[PDB]
Amino acid sequence: IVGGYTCGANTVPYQVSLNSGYHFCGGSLINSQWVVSAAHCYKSGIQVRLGEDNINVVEGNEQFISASKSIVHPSYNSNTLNNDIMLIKLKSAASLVASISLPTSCASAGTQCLISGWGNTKSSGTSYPDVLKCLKAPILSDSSCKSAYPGQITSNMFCAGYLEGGKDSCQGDSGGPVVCSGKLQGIVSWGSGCAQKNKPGVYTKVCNYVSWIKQTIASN
Amino acid sequence: QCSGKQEWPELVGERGSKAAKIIENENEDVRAIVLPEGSAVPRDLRCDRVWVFVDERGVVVDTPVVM
Ligand SMILES: [Ca+2]
Repeated sequence: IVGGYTCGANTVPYQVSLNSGYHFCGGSLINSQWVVSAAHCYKSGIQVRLGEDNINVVEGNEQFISASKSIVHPSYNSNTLNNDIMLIKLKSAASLVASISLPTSCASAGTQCLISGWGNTKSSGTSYPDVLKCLKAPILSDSSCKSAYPGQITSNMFCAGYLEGGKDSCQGDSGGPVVCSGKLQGIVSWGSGCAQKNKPGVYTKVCNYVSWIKQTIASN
Repeated sequence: QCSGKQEWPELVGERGSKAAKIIENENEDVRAIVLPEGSAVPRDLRCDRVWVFVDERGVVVDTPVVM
């Protein structure tokens, strides 16, 4: 997260860290046994870390649980990142750290949201934080979004952030939450650089997938 | 903390395809991915990936790093 602020411990209880030896992506806990992340975060042998604040210091709220399976969306396109959504089942249920509710309707442009993660904090150069970082940012008009990334935005994506640059998600934030008024509306997905002018963040549109999520959980 | 060589300042100004080979030789745990400068990219964090951004002449435009 660049241009953000220190969330503070347990202020984002649904935030998850995906760890394969190192933190590589984020995720959102949607119930005691299931995490929502990005399809491009898929790998085998994911360990899910809940209740994290400082990912480099055990502080007391951590629950590290193996992923028993990771279901990538059937129509995920690894090249264009369309349908960039993945479900991870925990090997054992987490102790409820709390889940975030799914959306019942899509949010509109201009809506203020909370984006968070342990991603790089620099637009230029590199700095990876120990503690969880947060950013408040508005959803942008589908018009702005498409103009920023011509030929690349699908109906399953939205832009959020600041066209003037300086505040954005970044490498290490993928899979993580975009929450707007208590609902998970987005998944950190892609962008050109981080916090560059006219290059806002692009996010998976979670409201398009509520049905797939339910059905997938029920059959797995 | 990733493993092996992490950054290639010497490769700025070099041909992309040539830099990619050098990178992969000097750190056997990464794959080099040549992309046009300004290409959008996923926002995951990896210890096995090195983007190599090139201008329209295929010249390395910034320091490749593991990320
Ligand atoms: Ca910790």
